[PDB]
Amino acid sequence: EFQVLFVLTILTLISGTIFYSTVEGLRPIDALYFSVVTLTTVGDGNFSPQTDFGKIFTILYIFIGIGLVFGFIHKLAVNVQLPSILSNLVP
Amino acid sequence: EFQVLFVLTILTLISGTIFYSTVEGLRPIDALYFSVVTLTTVGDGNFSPQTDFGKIFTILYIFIGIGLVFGFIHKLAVNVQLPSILSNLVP
Amino acid sequence: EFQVLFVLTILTLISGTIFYSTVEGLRPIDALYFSVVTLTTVGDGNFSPQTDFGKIFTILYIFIGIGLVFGFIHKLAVNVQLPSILSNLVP
Amino acid sequence: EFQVLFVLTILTLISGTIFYSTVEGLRPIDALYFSVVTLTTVGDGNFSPQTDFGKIFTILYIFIGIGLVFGFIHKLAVNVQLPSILSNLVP
Ligand SMILES: [Cs+]
Ligand code: NA
Ligand code: NA
Repeated sequence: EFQVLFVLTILTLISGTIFYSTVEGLRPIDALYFSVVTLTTVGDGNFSPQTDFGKIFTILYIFIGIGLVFGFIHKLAVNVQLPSILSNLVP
Repeated sequence: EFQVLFVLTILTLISGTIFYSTVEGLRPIDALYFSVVTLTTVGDGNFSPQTDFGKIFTILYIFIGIGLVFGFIHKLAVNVQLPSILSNLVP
Repeated sequence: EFQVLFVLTILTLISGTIFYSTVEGLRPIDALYFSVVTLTTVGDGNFSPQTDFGKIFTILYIFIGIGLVFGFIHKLAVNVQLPSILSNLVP
Repeated sequence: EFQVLFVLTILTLISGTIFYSTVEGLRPIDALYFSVVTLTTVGDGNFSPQTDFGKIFTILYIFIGIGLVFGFIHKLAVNVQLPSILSNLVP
């Protein structure tokens, strides 16, 4: 479950990294950063796609990727960190 | 369900696209982009409504549209992509 | 329920409107706009508090107000718009 | 529960405050502010990490910290403010 969500999240971010570095001309690290803050809804106060292709892709990217990213964040906290933390709580 | 949420989401975005292009003078694609990043809470680091009418509308738009947009994103991931993905998981 | 959440949300936004217009010197409408986009997590790409008092207040404001605002948005969509929409669905 | 989530949230914010003030050179209050708006997804329309180290850390920080911060916000509203409010509702 967590493994699959992990892989799915990685593939989604790779796609965004490739798209923004190609179409919007961002350095790969910047394309990855933008992809991450966009899908987690944090957003960036500096960059917004400048091309119409970038704007359309971003719209579709958000709708398709938000659900996945938060499902992963969910399991990552309830199925990976909760126990690890809740474990020590045990005297 | 997904069909209705889809239509409802589309109508909400059309309303925002018309409003921002008219009152804030944005190009239609930019008005649609702003509407999408606003209702998904991603936000935009470049544009913020410049008119008081735009500010008031945006406030009301957020409160009324956020619930709908995320309900659609929810079903879109749990009722449309989960199975499609979870399907292959089956050897 | 919805009435109480409505009132509670209104009071929270009034407090933010008063604070930002006073300490950060924003026009009341701008203070209200900032309060709304902050608590809904949309954010603003133009304004960020400039004073340390404003930064500290915003931090506390977010933690205390986010829960309330989304609880209201929740009921507003499930207890006020869902039925109104789901009603017509009935032939 | 709320106590543990409180402590965990505090430690996470301390780590972000130390990181951004050191690597990105922000004043401690600004580093804390950025950490808070990033993990709550509000975001900042003015600052974005300028270093690659800052960008990578932020990506990891978001994925690991978002789950915790919202779990705390959740309990803080349902286990700390709901009753306090719901109490008076009682004639
Ligand atoms: Cs945001
Ligand atoms: Na958000
Ligand atoms: Na934002």
